[PDB]
Amino acid sequence: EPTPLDRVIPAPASVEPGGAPYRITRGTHIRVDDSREARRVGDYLADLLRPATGYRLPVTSHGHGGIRLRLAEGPYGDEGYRLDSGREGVTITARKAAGLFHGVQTLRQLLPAAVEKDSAQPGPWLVAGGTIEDTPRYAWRSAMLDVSRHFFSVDEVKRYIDRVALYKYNKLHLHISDDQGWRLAIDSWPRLATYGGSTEVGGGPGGHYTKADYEEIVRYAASRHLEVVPEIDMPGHTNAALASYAELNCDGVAPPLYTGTKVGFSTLCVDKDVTYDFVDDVLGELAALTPGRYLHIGGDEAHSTPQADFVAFMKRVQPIVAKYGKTVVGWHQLAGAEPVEGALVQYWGLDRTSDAEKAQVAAAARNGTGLILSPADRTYLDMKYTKDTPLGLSWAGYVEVRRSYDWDPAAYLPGAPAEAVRGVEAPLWTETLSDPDQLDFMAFPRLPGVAELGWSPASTHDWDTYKVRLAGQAPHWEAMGIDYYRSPQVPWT
Repeated sequence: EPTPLDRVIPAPASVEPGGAPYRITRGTHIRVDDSREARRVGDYLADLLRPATGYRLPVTSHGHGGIRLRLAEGPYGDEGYRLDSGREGVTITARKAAGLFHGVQTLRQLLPAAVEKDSAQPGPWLVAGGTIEDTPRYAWRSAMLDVSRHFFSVDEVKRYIDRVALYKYNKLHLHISDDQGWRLAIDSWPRLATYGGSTEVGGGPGGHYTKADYEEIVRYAASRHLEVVPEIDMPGHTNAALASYAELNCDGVAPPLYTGTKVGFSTLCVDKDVTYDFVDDVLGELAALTPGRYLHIGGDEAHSTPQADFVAFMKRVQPIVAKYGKTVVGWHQLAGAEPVEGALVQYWGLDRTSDAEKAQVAAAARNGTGLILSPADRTYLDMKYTKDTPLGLSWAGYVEVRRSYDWDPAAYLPGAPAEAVRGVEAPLWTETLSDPDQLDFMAFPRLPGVAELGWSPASTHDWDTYKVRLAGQAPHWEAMGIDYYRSPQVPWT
């Protein structure tokens, strides 16, 4: 029996099951349009299927049937697709390559779990019959990775990119500086990466990306249809920079490198002009490496920080983003600091966040500031599932699988108009996480849920049926080598 057509995450916008399934066989081919955009997705698909099927699966621009990837006019937008499956073949149609790529991600979930293995497996290889028509609810569907607290290599970042690409995320937010590390070479301030990147939480060896390493991350991300959104957090969470350049400190003394896990103690010197020269330089070199539309300038503070100083810092820094041709993104503290036109704010509050803090973000939303939702008690993937989780944190409460999923972005933040909501983000902080398996353990199984909230229509939202689709992913995760938390709330087979 093929996996039912609707058993995919994100839930597709429209699923119409019917007819006989397609059978992938030794004669199956991949037919693409005659072009580069085209062959690239076809070659990606072949690379996914050839190992486990053992079939040749040539990519061509001729031949009836097989798996057809077609670019055509239709109601697909920039990211959407239609997927038709029947005895004669499977056709994925889209307007753009991203749409074809998203359709491929659906197709792999429709196939048996064994398709993800790296050597030949027995068939059969059925794709349920019918039609999926699918376009995203929100344009902002992002995953963050903190490479500051613990450092992850280029290859490890590539591996994470491959995890989030499964679920049709379209942005990768890279938290590339914090108190415990600075992870990008800045030629004008070379000690940042070399000294400020020398360690990490726990005092081990750190690391940093050369400019070439960063561009490679960006290129790989783009090949998986992820726009990279880099963050340089400021004015707070700057100890690594402050430790590298004595002159950045209000007292002229470089603090020691920090290898603990406390937050809120560090700040750039808001009243020294060298601070703005530093910010201008860093964001300039970062913008030149960033083909995407956004720079995330953070917006964490120190406990010390007077609101007046935070406001002045942000009034001066935001224009620098536009100077280099990019759009501002900031954590929701920015909502109290006059966000410039077109800035986005990322809301990380929790239920126990004060009514007044909630209303100030809502007020900004009513004034045209777009909102990215990533509540710390909903989509922070570093939050423990329960009191017994060995890694992660619990400052925002425990966050089991249902809580993470069961909400509606459009009816979430009191006071905020639904049309301000741009999408959602699932941040993975790494105070407690030092290896890729640990990232997987805390990312799965919640990561697909947040993807669903970004992509799927509200009409498909339902925990009791979602949890059955999520349990259906586990055999795939097992074949792919993805560690995960076997939540007792999910009905694993």
